[PDB]
Amino acid sequence: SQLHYTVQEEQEHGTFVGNIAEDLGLDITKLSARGFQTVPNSRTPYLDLNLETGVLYVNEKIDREQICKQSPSCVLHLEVFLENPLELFQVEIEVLDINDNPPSFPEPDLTVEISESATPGTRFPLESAFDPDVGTNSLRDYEITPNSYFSLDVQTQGDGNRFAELVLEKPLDREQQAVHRYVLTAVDGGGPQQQRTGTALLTIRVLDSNDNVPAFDQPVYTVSLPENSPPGTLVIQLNATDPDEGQNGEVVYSFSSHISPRARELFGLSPRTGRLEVSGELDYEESPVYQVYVQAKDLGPNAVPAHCKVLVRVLDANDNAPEISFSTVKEAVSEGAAPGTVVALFSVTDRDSEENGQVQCELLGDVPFRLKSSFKNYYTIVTEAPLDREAGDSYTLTVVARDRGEPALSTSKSIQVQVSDVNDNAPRFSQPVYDVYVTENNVPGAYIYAVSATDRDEGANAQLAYSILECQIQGMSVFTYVSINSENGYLYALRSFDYEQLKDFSFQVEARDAGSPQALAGNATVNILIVDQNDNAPAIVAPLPGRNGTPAREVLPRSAEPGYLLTRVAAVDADDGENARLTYSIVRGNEMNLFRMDWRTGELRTARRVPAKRDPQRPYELVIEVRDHGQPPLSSTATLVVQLVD
Ligand SMILES: *[C@@H]1O[C@H](CO)[C@@H](O[C@@H]2O[C@H](CO)[C@@H](O[C@@H]3O[C@H](CO)[C@@H](O)[C@H](O)[C@@H]3O)[C@H](O)[C@H]2NC(C)=O)[C@H](O)[C@H]1NC(C)=O
Ligand SMILES: *[C@@H]1O[C@H](CO)[C@@H](O[C@@H]2O[C@H](CO)[C@@H](O)[C@H](O)[C@H]2NC(C)=O)[C@H](O)[C@H]1NC(C)=O
Ligand SMILES: *[C@H]1O[C@H](CO)[C@@H](O)[C@H](O)[C@@H]1O
Ligand SMILES: *[C@H]1O[C@H](CO)[C@@H](O)[C@H](O)[C@@H]1O
Ligand SMILES: *[C@H]1O[C@H](CO)[C@@H](O)[C@H](O)[C@@H]1O
Ligand SMILES: [Ca+2]
Ligand SMILES: [Ca+2]
Ligand SMILES: [Ca+2]
Ligand SMILES: [Ca+2]
Ligand SMILES: [Ca+2]
Ligand SMILES: [Ca+2]
Ligand SMILES: [Ca+2]
Ligand SMILES: [Ca+2]
Ligand SMILES: [Ca+2]
Ligand SMILES: [Ca+2]
Ligand SMILES: [Ca+2]
Ligand SMILES: [Ca+2]
Ligand SMILES: [Ca+2]
Ligand SMILES: [Ca+2]
Ligand SMILES: [Ca+2]
Ligand SMILES: [Cl-]
Ligand code: NA
Repeated sequence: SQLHYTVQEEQEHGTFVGNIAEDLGLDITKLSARGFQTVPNSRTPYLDLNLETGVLYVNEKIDREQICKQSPSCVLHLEVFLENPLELFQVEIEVLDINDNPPSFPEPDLTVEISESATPGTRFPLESAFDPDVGTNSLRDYEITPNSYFSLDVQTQGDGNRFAELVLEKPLDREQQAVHRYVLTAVDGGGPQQQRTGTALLTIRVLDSNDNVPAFDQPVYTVSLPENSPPGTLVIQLNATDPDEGQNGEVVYSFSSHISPRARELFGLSPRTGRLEVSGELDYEESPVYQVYVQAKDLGPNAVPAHCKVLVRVLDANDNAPEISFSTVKEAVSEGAAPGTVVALFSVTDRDSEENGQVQCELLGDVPFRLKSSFKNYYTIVTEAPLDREAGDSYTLTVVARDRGEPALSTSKSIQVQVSDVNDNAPRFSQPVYDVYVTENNVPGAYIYAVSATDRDEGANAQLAYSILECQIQGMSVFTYVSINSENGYLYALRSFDYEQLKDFSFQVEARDAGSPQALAGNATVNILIVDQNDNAPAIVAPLPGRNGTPAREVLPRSAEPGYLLTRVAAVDADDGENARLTYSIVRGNEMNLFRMDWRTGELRTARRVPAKRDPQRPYELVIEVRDHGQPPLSSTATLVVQLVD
């Protein structure tokens, strides 16, 4: 027949399986005679048959998962036989499955990826666990640690196969939590029959998507910089936040097309740092404030640009020095132009602003001009005090304009004002009065003297012409004696002067200047004094001579003594001084010192008596010399007759 038994797996060595002999009705000891034996090819290492008793034992521990591997039916087929008579028997030992194996996952560490943009209700398949046992001891269910985000959907397909699924219950946000960690378990149907459990650690990667745009913490930024800030100066460090992952979170900055081209020139913006710096010259005088239209953009797909605006206020700095500009200037200023006469006009500018653009002026020199201002920054240069061309030839006026910044800026400009001349000085003569000494009987048409004169003014106003002012001299005109060279001022004699008739005269000589508005002139006086010269000869006036060129006869008494006075000779000279001094002498007529005559007087007196002489026929006859003491010395002589009457 069919012999049947049932036994569990993993039974101990020696476990009772079944008594073949008893189930077949053959007594214990008759078995040995009949050749009770196991067919050789049907022997299994798992079963050992005791030939003496007919009882089956487990010989090697049976592992159902090793012999059948998930087969629904696990039967071991053995065969036994007896001899005389021959009897063959099939023996089926059905192996039963026990829950000695838990379910297991091929990957104990599992990772599934989900976009943070996943719609709830979406399902995400999962690794199926494997339980090598069969039937009620195989895979029974999946469990996930309780959470809000995911649930488990277990589906059975018939086929006794149970595989799992994830169910997203709520929307994910990678920006809040990008990694989720849950425990995944699978349990079998073991209910010591008890349940076994398997595990897989579950990790959700949350995928990113460009669901955030770059964000400026302000829509408008305002920064103030000083003008002339050096290129490279930090304007502002812009910042557009994007918490996304990777390129979706990388931001790049640029200028929006709204920006003015000028600001594009003057500003540079590093597209990756967002640093906005100066790349030109900030000229407050060109514009005081600039608009920078910036846009940021993330490098993810479907990128949407963000915007912002930086307003740069330029601070004014003192970088423009004042400029001076004369409207009109004149160099022609008269000396007699009263104080207040205008000489020049000018205006000042400073293209700065605020206190940097205010200008104050000073005139340099401590000179006879003042600055006057009606409207500020419009000026006049005027005369302070009266001018004197004779004291000031020209002038150099330098104006200095200086602004009210720090550092202050100053400019200077010079104009030269030439002092014009007026005929306001009268000529003066080298001397108030001159002394001219002229020889008697001089040369007519001769240079006798020279006069000088000087005038302080300029050119014509000091060009001199000389004159002899008309007067009267010896009953007629003064031009009869002297003429003046109207250019040189020379005094010339025109006639030979006779000291005896005229000896001195005086004329007022004049010098006029070439004055066009009003001629000016001065005068002086010249005294012509006349040297006397011995041109008159002396002549005797006493004693009076005879009729017709006949000597004077003065009687000497021969009866007379030494020192006896005869008479005195008097002469005359029309000259003056040593030219009319008079001395007297005798050359011939005296005999051995018989007579004597005085140097100055001309007195004849006897030196000695008349020895050896008594009224001789031939009387004595002297010759007397009258002389003056000038050069040339002139003389005149006379004859005397001394007759002897006692
Ligand atoms: C540009 O913008 C970014 C983002 O706004 C600024 O990042 C700032 O960075 C500091 C320093 O890393 C952050 O402080 C951090 O705090 C955490 C505490 O959670 C700490 O773990 C870190 O060690 C660090 O101390 C700060 O939160 C963050 N600021 C903001 C508003 O998020 C960056 O500073 C900006 N740069 C410029 C030049 O503007
Ligand atoms: C020659 O020059 C003298 C010096 O300038 C003249 O003297 C002046 O004469 C005026 C005319 O009356 C007087 O008012 C002034 O007081 C005089 N000046 C001085 C300094 O005393 C003089 O008049 C001139 N001669 C002539 C003929 O005109
Ligand atoms: C398998 O084992 C786990 C404990 O590790 C249980 O939670 C489960 O019910 C089954 O007994
Ligand atoms: C898998 O393993 C975990 C521990 O990692 C158990 O807690 C669970 O019951 C299953 O046996
Ligand atoms: C008068 O005459 C005498 C001579 O008689 C001269 O010597 C003198 O020089 C003057 O002419
Ligand atoms: Ca087993
Ligand atoms: Ca088993
Ligand atoms: Ca199992
Ligand atoms: Ca998000
Ligand atoms: Ca994102
Ligand atoms: Ca982004
Ligand atoms: Ca400037
Ligand atoms: Ca300026
Ligand atoms: Ca200035
Ligand atoms: Ca003058
Ligand atoms: Ca003058
Ligand atoms: Ca003059
Ligand atoms: Ca004479
Ligand atoms: Ca004379
Ligand atoms: Ca004489
Ligand atoms: Cl004369
Ligand atoms: Na849930």
